[PDB]
Amino acid sequence: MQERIKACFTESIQTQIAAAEALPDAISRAAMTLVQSLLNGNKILCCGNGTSAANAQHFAASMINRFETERPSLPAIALNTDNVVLTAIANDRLHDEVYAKQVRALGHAGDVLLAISTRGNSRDIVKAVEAAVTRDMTIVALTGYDGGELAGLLGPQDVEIRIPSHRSARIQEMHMLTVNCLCDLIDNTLFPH
Amino acid sequence: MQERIKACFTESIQTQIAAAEALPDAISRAAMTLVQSLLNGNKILCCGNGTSAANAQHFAASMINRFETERPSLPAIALNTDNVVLTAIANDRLHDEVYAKQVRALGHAGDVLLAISTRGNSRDIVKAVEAAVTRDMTIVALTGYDGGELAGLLGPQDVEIRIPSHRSARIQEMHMLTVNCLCDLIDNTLFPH
Amino acid sequence: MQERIKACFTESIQTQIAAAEALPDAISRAAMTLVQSLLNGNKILCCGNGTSAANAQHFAASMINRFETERPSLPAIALNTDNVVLTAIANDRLHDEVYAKQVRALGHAGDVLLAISTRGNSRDIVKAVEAAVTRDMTIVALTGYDGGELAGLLGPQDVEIRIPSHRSARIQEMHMLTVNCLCDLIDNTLFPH
Amino acid sequence: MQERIKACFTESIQTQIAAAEALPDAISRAAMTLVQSLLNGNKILCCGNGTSAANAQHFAASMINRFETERPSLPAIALNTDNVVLTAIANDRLHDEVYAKQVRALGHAGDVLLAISTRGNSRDIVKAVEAAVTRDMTIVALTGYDGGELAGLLGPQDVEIRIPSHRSARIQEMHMLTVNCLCDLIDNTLFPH
Repeated sequence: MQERIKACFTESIQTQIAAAEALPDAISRAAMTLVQSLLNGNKILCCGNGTSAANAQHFAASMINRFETERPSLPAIALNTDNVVLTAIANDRLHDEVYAKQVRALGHAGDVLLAISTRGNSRDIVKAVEAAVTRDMTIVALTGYDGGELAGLLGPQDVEIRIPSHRSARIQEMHMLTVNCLCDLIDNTLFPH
Repeated sequence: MQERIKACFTESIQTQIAAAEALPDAISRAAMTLVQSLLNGNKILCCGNGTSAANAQHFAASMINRFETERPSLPAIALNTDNVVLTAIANDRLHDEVYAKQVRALGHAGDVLLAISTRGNSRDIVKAVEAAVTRDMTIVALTGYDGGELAGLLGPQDVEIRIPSHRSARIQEMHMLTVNCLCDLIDNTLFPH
Repeated sequence: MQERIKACFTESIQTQIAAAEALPDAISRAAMTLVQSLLNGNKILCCGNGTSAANAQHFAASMINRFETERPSLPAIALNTDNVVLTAIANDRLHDEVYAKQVRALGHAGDVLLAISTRGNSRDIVKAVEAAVTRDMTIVALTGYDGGELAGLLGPQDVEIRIPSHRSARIQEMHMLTVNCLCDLIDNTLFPH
Repeated sequence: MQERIKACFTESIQTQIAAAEALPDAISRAAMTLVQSLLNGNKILCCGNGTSAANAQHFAASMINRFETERPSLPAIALNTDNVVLTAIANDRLHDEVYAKQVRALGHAGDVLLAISTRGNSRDIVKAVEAAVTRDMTIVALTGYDGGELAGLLGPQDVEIRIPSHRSARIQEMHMLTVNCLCDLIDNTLFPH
């Protein structure tokens, strides 16, 4: 078990070191996008499945409540939290529209869709991006592996932060760190402390 | 048990009959308020605690997904669904602002806050209403008993639908029916045919 | 709008009157089943989609927290609340196993599955019942319309409470009342006040 | 922003390196505790607030659905997911027992309570641990800083995994990694091949 645990931490450390070198520019661009949207009075809609759903909620809470400093609640909403809405939509033929329906209903031009997916192929995530585009929203996608379908649906004004890894557990861990570095940048820019 | 069950249904029926006579006007006014907000491109924020939280989600899902008629998703969000955001806020001295923080962040002038409480005294609901007013939002309050503190915060443009009952179970049931008649009216007014 | 609202309340009142005459025996049996399971130290797993998910949570909260009197927390769990688990399972080919997986993992002989469905045809609900049977659990199904597939999967020791209605909104309202009369019976039998 | 992002990743990496040296033994002990409980037919109750709530759900979903290997659903439940139950409890004077009430109702001797808190002081977490001990449950606590009040409640059979850090963001990231290494061990021990 000891060896296994060490190998676990080592793979993580190696992934983070690889990421620290390759992701700074994308993370900075993503932060600029989020900050500008917020400054313009827009909101951030977030979505993800499974662990990615949890990472989306972590971003939402960091904005709505706080990350590390006392400042006003910032407008961010996770679209993977209302179990009534979710199980009701999935209780249909077009079950992959769970996120798309919410984006179409709530999204406004200037808003940002924070999409989180380890593999980037989930149909509900893809449809959410399609819906965001129909609402003139910008996309920030946290991905892994090869980016999947999601990476191929982003325009020049959108930002992909692809973790350099092909192991879901490591990618999800890196997504949490990514969200945290993003939150640190948002608050340092808008509410330094 | 037979008699008890019959007394249970009897109380419900008597309450519904009393409500049918006294609530149509208020329900109609609330429907007009909700319809007007939606037509103006605004959204409906909803909140409640416990069973009232469930009632809030039912309204949100009926808007976001659908009620009965086939039409586009309407913008409604329940503020009592993101467990990460909620437990994060209630993790400190600020438990009473679980809803207020979300209203501060998301509420825009013209939006509506659908507040649901059987007694109308819960501090977090009172504060959500207070915050909504600060954001130039109209309030539609579903209450019971004497309306509580919530009732005292409403202005000429807000609408209170106070179930004539002093038993939370009956009030909660009447709130679901109320929400359902409101959904029927919203859909009949916006998408008739 | 006034007339529409009145017709809404009238349909509800008529449904409740029809139910008060036809459901007492089934509700009593369901209550006996739930009480006996609890007395034997077992638990109640609950599941439903959409509004039914909300009704399931209402039962869970009434047991875990309280209904109307102060007594110990009773073991009831809604299987439609963990959004991470839900969106992760649905993020697969066997998406209809969202509830079944949880029942197989958590269910023990003697436990009860409280299944709520307006039409009784949802595949995830059907699979949850199949799983409960594999765990020697008893079933209490709150249904509507003709009972759908669900009604045809119940044995002699299981209990179906079929609302005499073919209108989802009315059925869901009646399910809440049914849960409340059930909770009143559970507490009157175990903790009278 | 570039430098800030790099300092962000650097702190994470340094923390992971420190943790790799000091936590293997504790993680191994925790894994053995979790595996033993599961083998005995027991379940794992999980709880946390905010981001720790998200981490708790990740562990629960990895057990209930799956982590990486194809095997049966394992019994784990996060106590911070039913928003109706949570808001119902926190609707009164009893907000600090949101988790304790669930543990009282559901906990059996032999079960394990996976408690997650960066500081280990939150009253609702302390009370959940207190209640778990009352139900003869073993405790696996994921903490940070100095372990807080939580650390002081642990006995010889419980396991504390205290991340060597004084920054909640880093601790939360390390908790996800910790949970992932634990899941890997559980699956390697129970379903190797």
